[PDB]
Amino acid sequence: PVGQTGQLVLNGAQAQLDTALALLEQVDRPAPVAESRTVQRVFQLVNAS
Amino acid sequence: RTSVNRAIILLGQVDRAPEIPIVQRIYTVRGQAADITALLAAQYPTLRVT
Repeated sequence: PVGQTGQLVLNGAQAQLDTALALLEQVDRPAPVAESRTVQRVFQLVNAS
Repeated sequence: RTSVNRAIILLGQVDRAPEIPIVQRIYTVRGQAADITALLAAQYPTLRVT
């Protein structure tokens, strides 16, 4: 690893290299996002106060 | 059986491998310097990073 920078220097034979890159293409996707802990709604009342 | 032993000890002196002219350069790290020191110590492992 190049520190904690999300880069990764990996260094091996080309057979291993073109296999690991095909796997990593499959099982590696960005993490999901949290939704939120707070939401707002606005109601325009018509009859009540 | 004896001249051989004397030839070998002498032959080590007369026969030597060509030497490697170690060169020096100064690098100005951009980013952290602890991580790029560890990198250059797991990758090219005889570089004498000071």
